[PDB]
Amino acid sequence: SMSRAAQLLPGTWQVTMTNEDGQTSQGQWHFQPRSPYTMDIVAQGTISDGRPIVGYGKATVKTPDTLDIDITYPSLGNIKAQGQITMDSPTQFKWDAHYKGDKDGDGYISAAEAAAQGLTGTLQRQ
Ligand SMILES: CC1=N/C(=C\c2cc(F)c(O)c(F)c2)C(=O)N1C
Ligand SMILES: [Ca+2]
Repeated sequence: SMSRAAQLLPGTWQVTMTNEDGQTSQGQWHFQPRSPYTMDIVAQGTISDGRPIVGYGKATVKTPDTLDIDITYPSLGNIKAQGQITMDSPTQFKWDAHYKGDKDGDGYISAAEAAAQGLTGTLQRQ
């Protein structure tokens, strides 16, 4: 069924990521249900350069195993990440996405900031 993956989400997940620059991150995603198919997300964590992660976004069912994710990170100059989480097990999801925007928060979009940058990761049920 289309909501089988969504039904697992409500609550807190441990999240680890890797970006295209070679950095890693650790933190949490918290899902708040808004319907059988949609969730609100808040995000916290730290990048391997020490920078804090603060974000909020939304999840929407796409297939029985996947959900579309859009997250904005105020702690990272309001960069926008868009991607999909794919169910791997009842307690694990895989993350594949890309982001762009004023990551360094200086108010100007540099070349590194102008195009999409890859983001991969894993979510583990806590
Ligand atoms: C661990 C974690 N990293 C997140 C985002 C994130 C991680 C990164 F390594 C980035 O370069 C970046 F632009 C965003 C997130 O929301 N969580 C929970
Ligand atoms: Ca910038």
